Amino acid sequence: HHHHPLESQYQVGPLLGSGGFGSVYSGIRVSDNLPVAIKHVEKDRISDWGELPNGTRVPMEVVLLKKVSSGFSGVIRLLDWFERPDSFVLILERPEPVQDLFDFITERGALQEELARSFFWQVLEAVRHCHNCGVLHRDIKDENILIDLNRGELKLIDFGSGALLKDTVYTDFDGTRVYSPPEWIRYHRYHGRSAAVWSLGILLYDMVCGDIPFEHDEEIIRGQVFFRQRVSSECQHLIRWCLALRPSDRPTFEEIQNHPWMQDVLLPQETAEIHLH
Ligand SMILES: CC(=O)Nc1cccc(Oc2cc([C@@H]3CCCNC3)nc(-c3ccncc3)n2)c1
Repeated sequence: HHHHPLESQYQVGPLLGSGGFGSVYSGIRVSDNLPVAIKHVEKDRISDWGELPNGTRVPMEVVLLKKVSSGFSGVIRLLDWFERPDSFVLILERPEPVQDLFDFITERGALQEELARSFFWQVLEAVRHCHNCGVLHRDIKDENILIDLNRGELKLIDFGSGALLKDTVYTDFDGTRVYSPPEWIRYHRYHGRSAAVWSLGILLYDMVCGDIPFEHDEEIIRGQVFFRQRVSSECQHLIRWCLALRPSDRPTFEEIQNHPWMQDVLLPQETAEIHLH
């Protein structure tokens, strides 16, 4: 299982990590001690720009976060942003305590199906929210999911590879290759929802098997799934449906949520009491 006036209103804490997303720090909003994450993105590493209603030039990541950050959801909310000479600074919600799903799987190995069902359900609700707001994440994977360990609530992070949702073909991609569908590998072409569903099949396999099913382009294109762990027939059926080679053979979000494997989900709080506390 491998990886693939600002200084006034916030007290900066430790660096949490850095990589293609930039540098993320632990912070606290001085006005009310709200835990926050403070994300720095270098201007010359932004390939994707957009504009807000009022029409200032910002990272697409900021456009997409604002579109999804209205109301409650399983998406980490953008509280504020700042422009500096050579960077943007994003202020994000930070649950406490928290663990990314990749780290959680490193520690626990393959998840019990009840727990994978609860997590997968919450991810589907979060992704529906994004699509309903006109946003395609395009990098759904365990590294981009945070677990609120007290509340059993999952949160989607890192909209740095995302785009506005459209009904026409995408011919650009900068998300994670091993979660990218066969139509991307073979043709550099995909549609948003069906590519999202493929990534969800990779994620669900990852949860119940403790690693992703495919490492190489050849395995993605062949689309034969081998189960390395004991997984129920119903769970294998859903995974193999999400991982249909032809995009139009993949389930819709409604078909995933109506699948027999997805019935009788735990509530997040019961999830945390049984599995996390
Ligand atoms: C990219 C983005 O938007 N990040 C984000 C957004 C909001 C909150 C956030 O808070 C985090 C993130 C992580 C890492 C950060 C790097 C990616 N992987 C998860 N770890 C912990 C943590 C703190 C203290 N103890 C354990 C764990 N908190 C990170």
